[PDB]
Amino acid sequence: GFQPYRVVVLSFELLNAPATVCGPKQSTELVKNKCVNFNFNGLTGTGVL
Amino acid sequence: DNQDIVYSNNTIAIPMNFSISVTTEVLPVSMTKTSVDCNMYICGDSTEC
Ligand SMILES: *[C@@H]1O[C@H](CO)[C@@H](O)[C@H](O)[C@H]1NC(C)=O
Repeated sequence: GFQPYRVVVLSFELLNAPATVCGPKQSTELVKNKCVNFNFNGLTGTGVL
Repeated sequence: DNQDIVYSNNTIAIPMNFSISVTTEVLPVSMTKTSVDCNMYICGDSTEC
């Protein structure tokens, strides 16, 4: 309880601003005029593009 | 508007001419019929919910 510890605190904001830090997700060629479950920087959902 | 009419016990009023009037009366009958889908309102493109 008296030995030194190194503390790192990370703070981020989600899904309300343009983003520059993402995880390891491989992209996919996009298609239009069909309803598909999409993913735009973590924004999921199904709809017609 | 006031009329201040008086009472006479031996005098009667009798009309001497007549007219024909046309009046309008509008009544509602029906209202719009609406169907509500339970899902696609509480849910939609979401099989988890
Ligand atoms: C009743 O009224 C009509 C319409 O104004 C008029 O032409 C006619 O002379 C009147 N009749 C009498 C008996 O006053």
